[PDB]
This record gives sequence, structure tokens and C-alpha cells, in this order.
Amino acid sequence: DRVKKLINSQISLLIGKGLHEFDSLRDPEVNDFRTKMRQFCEEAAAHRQQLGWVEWLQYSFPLQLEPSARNRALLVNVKFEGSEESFTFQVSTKDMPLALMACALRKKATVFRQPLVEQPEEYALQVNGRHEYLYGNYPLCHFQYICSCLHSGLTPHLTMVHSSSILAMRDEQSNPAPSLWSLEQPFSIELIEGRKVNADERMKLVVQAGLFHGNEMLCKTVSSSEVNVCSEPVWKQRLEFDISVCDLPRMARLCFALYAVVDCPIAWANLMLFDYKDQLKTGERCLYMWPSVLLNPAGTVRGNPNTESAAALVIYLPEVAPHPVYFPALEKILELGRHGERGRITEEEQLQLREILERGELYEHEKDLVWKMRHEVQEHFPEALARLLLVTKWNKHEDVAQMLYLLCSWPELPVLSALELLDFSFPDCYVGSFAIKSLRKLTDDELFQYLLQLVQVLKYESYLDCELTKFLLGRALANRKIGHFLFWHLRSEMHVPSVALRFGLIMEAYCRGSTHHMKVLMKQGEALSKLKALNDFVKVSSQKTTKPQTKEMMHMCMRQETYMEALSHLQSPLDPSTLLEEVCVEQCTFMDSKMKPLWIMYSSEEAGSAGNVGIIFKNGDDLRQDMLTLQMIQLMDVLWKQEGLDLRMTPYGCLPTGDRTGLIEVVLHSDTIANIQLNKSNMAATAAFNKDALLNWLKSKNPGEALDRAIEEFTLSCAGYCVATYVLGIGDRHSDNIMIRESGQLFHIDFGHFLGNRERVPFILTYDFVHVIQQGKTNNSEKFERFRGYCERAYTILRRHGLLFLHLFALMRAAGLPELSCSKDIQYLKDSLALGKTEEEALKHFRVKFNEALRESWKTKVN
Ligand SMILES: Oc1cccc(-c2cccc(N3CCOCC3)n2)c1
Repeated sequence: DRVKKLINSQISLLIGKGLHEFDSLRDPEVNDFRTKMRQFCEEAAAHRQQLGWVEWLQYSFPLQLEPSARNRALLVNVKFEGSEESFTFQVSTKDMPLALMACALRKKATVFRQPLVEQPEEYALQVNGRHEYLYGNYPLCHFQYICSCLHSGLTPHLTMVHSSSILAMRDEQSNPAPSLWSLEQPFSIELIEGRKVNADERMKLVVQAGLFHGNEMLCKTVSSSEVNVCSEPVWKQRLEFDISVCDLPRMARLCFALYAVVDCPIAWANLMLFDYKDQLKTGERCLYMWPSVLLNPAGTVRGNPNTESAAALVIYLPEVAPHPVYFPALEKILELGRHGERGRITEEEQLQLREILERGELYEHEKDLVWKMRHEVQEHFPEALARLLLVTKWNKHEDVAQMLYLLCSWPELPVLSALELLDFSFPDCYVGSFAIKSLRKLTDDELFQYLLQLVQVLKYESYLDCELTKFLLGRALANRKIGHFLFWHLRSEMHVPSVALRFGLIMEAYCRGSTHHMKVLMKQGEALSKLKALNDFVKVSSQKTTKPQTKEMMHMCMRQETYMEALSHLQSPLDPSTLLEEVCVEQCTFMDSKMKPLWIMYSSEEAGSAGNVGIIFKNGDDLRQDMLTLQMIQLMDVLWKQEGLDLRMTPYGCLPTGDRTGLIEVVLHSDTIANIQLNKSNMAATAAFNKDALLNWLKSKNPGEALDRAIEEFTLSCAGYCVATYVLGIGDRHSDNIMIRESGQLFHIDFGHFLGNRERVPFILTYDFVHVIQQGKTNNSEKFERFRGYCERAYTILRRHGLLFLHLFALMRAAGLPELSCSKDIQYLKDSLALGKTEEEALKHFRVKFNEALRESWKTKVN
């Protein structure tokens, strides 16, 4: 069909990889993944196009509620769809959207002299010119939009939208018309030869081979004989391992490292001993190697796609049996594991077992006791599953069967425990499947919070068709915001060969489940394409002429029909609720920094003042660490708000979209501390002492009694960013990467470095900010110590969630970020949070750290 042909080509251009490329690999695993996930996603699409109108609002416009939500007078402007006539009426912040709706309908029934057929139940309230709605049984104050409006002071502008208008949205966005355990001999392989090997001729080539189950060795590593350096080395030798074939676990991976010696790392390659269909692999394998930068268990189990240039090791998996051998079914495993003597020892060991299960590495005796008392772990200490899993001998078929028997009847664990279990330290497929089962209870807001880390876990996966991929696919198809960000997280890494096939396959499947959103996403990709072209021009022009010259030329380029069409009328990749309507060419510019980032401004008549939004397009820098930093600061703000603490944070959007490409949300009405401190003449802020400048700027933006609120907003945000930077080890902080909103809110930009990269980042307190907290007065202990009280409260809240930060940072090790590549980087978080201490101990350690930062600050106060 011609419709099927166009969608296939639109998916090809969207994901940046031709679908013909999947067919050309002729791999049954890819073929089975494509068929099964296409069928799964098309089923979700069929379920969706029949949702009820409120359920469809829940899919397309998921509610944006305050972390607290999951009295005071309020003024709201309401209009009915299309009609310019609006009504401004006074409601309460504790009133429900329904009372606001009944209120709007009585007005409409009086202005147009008619009794209305419609009940307030037939409507939803759209936030003007935004893909955002207020509905459900929540007070208005609980909504992020109203909450935002209350804190700024602006009047909420809403539109009454009927059930028929949303059902038409549902309808118009529709998809088109239609045995192993007897094998006791040692595992061995023949190392045949190597191809296209590049190394110094004076050296010899060595091939190191290891058997792993995640990070753990299953036996000793074995090395081949040393053979002279040349293009095609020949070994033709048998490498025998210290593990029987029966003892190989399901997720065992054979890892190879090729290097040179007189060590000179050349390349590495890994493969799974069992295939996607549970069969024990046999015959020849050509391993297209990845060039090193020595065994890499965490590395991908798929070969290098660049067959032309990659080094290629040829190996032979021996035929251990005349007929094919598959991993035993769960039915056999449980039968073997059903047999085991129950641990029945004294009260002495019970107190000793309690001590370590509630407690980090264990001793040989501590491990043996946990294993012996495994039945008691299931029944009395279920949350110690991860401890029990780490002591299990994964190199023993009998021990694995006994662990798996307990797991299959293990109670579901909290979301926090499940997050720990997705770590590469837990590579078992049944463990992985258990971890997902416990994560099904995640809310969409919680899933959204951890989506970034979940997408990184996909890089650990041994097969394409996996439980985590199906989970993410199902949830993405069930929530448009989830769908939007899952797409971008994957799309932004299509330039990385190790993930391009897996990510491309997930994105294709998603597109099969939502034809309309694929087109919505293509419109975003067309804008990004133009921004790249425009940014390339600016980069060249900025080196050949003056700034007004490049800016005027940039404008001419944007004003072209092609650019005006592509850059306007799209959902924002930073936030699909944000609609970027009319590009305001005259307000567009570029920044003076290395990559000359573009500064793009938008307007929307329908949204009014809220439709005025900016995006920064930046090309040449990996923005993944910046996004992780901002997402961690956003989590801090959520955890603080859950404890009733609002530190007036600015968690602006940051999204990588391509190879060293991404967008940054513009926070309007904000300026850098560096600019304010330049202390320009002929301005309201013009100071007598440079220390007076921020406060003078604050005064000019906040006249009269508004100044008290601005100092408080500054104080709160300062406390939050001081704690955020200290906990995350955010260094290289100066007046040009610190910004201030006209409300007084302090926020940080461009997170180039974190986790103290390795020098331990000290707590930072700077006099000019102490000067605003203290209201300009030289001595204001009342104000300063109230700030120290805000810092201390924010710190102890993060500590109570110390394990959530460690589990998320652990899953992030999969991302491949230079400042997050091992255990040293995580030790920074463990140290900054002081989780190996008591609250009184860590608080005193924080107070000593803060006091040390006040003493360093006081060196500037002496002058
Ligand atoms: O997270 C980053 C990464 C790189 C650059 C920036 C950056 C640089 C200048 C301005 C700017 N902001 C955005 C927020 O709104 C004010 C301008 N962000 C932020």
C-alpha cells in the first residue's frame, strides 16, 4: 500500500536511519523484535483511539500537579473556545476546576440569554495557547500553572473546551485504516585468527578472554600465546575455562580483549553464550571489535557495524552435544530449586544476620551466613534481596536454581529497591523481569523523573526484545509526554554506533503506535535541521564581520519562506505543552561564546504574555551532563517540596537532540550576575560601592514593599543552589554562569563540571550574595543564620533520599559521561551526603564545612 510506503519513509527520516538498513542485516533477532513490537504498539494505538474524552485528555495532556498535590483570593480569566469574549471572575485557590466551570457557564447563560444544555462535567479547561489542561478533583492551587501564576502575580487565562472538541482531537490524530545440566566438561573455545589488526611491529599480540555474569568473573581469565604483530594474526588454539558447561548461567557473556606487549590496548569484543531463543551458541563467530580508549564486561554484546575498518577476531564455539541445547525452562529451574534444607540456627546468629541485612561489602563468613539464612531473607527481610543476590554463586547451576526458586515467590519491592536492581551488578533476566514488575506501580510523574536513567539501562541489555523495552514502549504509548521524551532520549544518540540499531528499532515501533505524534516529531526535526544550518552560517560569519552584521544576515536567512515555515508552529522539544508559534525574527540573536549558540524568540497571540518563550540552540557541545545536572536539581526541588520546603528553584529545560546538539530553555527577565556587577552608568542600579549593585538592581526591578519578597526569593534560591552545588560537586562557578531573575530568584547555568572533576569541591559562600541576604546591612545575624537554617534543612532532606541519588547515579554509569565513568565519581556523592554517618554527625560535618566557607568568604569581607 502507498500509505504504508509513506509512513516507512517518514519513520526513516524521523529516526535518521533507513528502515531498509534493518532488513539488510538479515538478523532473525531484529526481525522478531520488529514484528512483536509493531504488533504490541499497534494494539496500544487501537486501545487509545477508543479512550473516553477524559481518558484521552489524560493521555494527551497529563496533569501538571505540584509535588505536594500528588483560603486565598484568586482572579481568573476564562473564555469559551474561539470566541474572543472572556470573563474575569474571583474564585478561591482551594476551589475545584468544576466550580470554576459552573461559574463560567452561568455567565455565558446570562450574556447569551439562554438556559444551557451543557453541565460543567461536559468541559475541560485549556491553559491559553498551551497543550495543558486543568481537570480532575484537585484544588486550583495544586496545579503547576495556577501555582506559577500565584507566585509571579499574573492572572490565569483559561479556555473552556467541550467534550466534542477533544473527541474531534482524538479522531483527527488517529492511525491510518488497516540437556544443559548433564554437560560437566569444562567450557572451552578455539581462538582461530584476527583480521585488519593495527599495532607496532616490534610487539606481540595477546588475546585475553574472560567469562562474566555482569561485573563478576565466573572463573579465572585465560590468555592465548603471544603471536608476532601483523595484519592477520593466527592462533588456532584452544582456550579452556575453569567452569563446566552445566554451570554457565543464562546471562553469561564471553568477553575478549586484544592487545600488544613488548600493555598496548588495541580492541575489545563481547558476546552472549546463549542467543535470544535460549540456545547455547555453536560454530564460527566473527567478532567485529571495538577499538580501546582491559576486559570490558559492561560493553555491548553486538559487533562493530563498521566491518570495513574494525579488527575482527574469529572464534569457534564447540558443539558440546549432537542436538541443539537450550537453557532449561523455569519449570525445570523451580523443580531443582524447590529442594534445599531450611536454615535453623540460634538467636546469636539471628542478631548477627539482622546486623548485616540492615547494614557495602561483606566477609566470607558474613556471605555464607546470608546464603544459609536465605529463606529468612525472603520471609523476614524482603528488602535485602539485592544483598542476597550479590552473595549467590552465579557460577553454580544448583545455587542459581535455589536463588531463582525464592525469587519467583518474592514479594514485590518498593520503587527504590527496584531501581537498585536495574544496575549492571544484577544481570539475570529473571531478576531484571522482577525489577520491572516492582516498577509497574511507578506513577507517570515518577517514571518521567527516572526516564533518563531507564533509557541508559537499555545500553546494559543483552537482547533487543526485553521486558524494559516493552515497559517503556507501553508507558510511552499511554502518555504523550512520556512518548515525547522517550523518543528524544533515543534520537539524541542515533550517532552512536553501539546503540543506533537498538534505539532505531525502539523508535520505529513507537511510530507504529502513534502515526500522528511521528508527524508532530518530524515538524520538530525540520526546525532542528534549519537551526543547524542557521547556526553553521553564524559560526562562519562571526569570524568575518561585526555582530550587527551577522545578526542582520541571520535575520535575512530566517525571513526566507523555508525558514519561516520550518521554525514556526511546533511543539517545543524542551516541553510538548509549550507551543512555539510565531518566530520573532527581530528578537533572535546568537551568543558570543565558542559555539555561538542561537537565541530564538517566539510569540503567540492565543497564549498572550505566556506565549513569549525563548529557546537556545547549541551545537558543538555534549549537553548530556548538563541535562543530568538539571534533572538532579529538579529532583532536589521535588524532594524539598514533598517536605513543605519551597527553595524557589529554576529547573529550566535542557535537552540533547542530536550529535553534540541540543536546546536550552530561556528564563526570560533574568540577567547574569557578571552583567549586573559590570555596574554601568546612566542606569537605576548604578552603585557607589560594587557590593551595592545586585541589591540596587533588585530594588529597581522590585520597588516599595515588593523588595522584601525579592530578598526572600534570593535567600531561598541561594540556599537551594548552595546545597545543590555542594552535594553535586558543581565547580567552575563564577558571576557569568550564575543568573538572577527579576523576582530575585538565583539560578545556575552551563554545568560544564560536577562530582568534583578529581578535587573535593568545598562549600561556597560569596560576600556579594551575603550582602543581599543580610538586606545590605554589615551585620544581620538574624537574616544570615535564617539562611544557614534553610541550607541545613535542604541538606538533611537530601540525605534521607541519599539512596535514591546513589541508585540513579549508578544507572547513569551506563551513559558514558567522562565525569561519571567509575566508583571514584560516586564516592563524591557518598562523601557529600555523608551516608556512612548519623544525622547529628553529618550535620556537624556540614556546619564545619559551611563555617569553613564563611571563613573563606570573610577574606573578601576584610577589604
Ligand atoms: O545548561 C546550560 C548549558 C549551556 C549553556 C547554558 C546557557 C548559557 C547562556 C544562557 C543560558 N540561559 C538559559 C536559561 O535562561 C537564561 C539564559 N543558558 C545553559
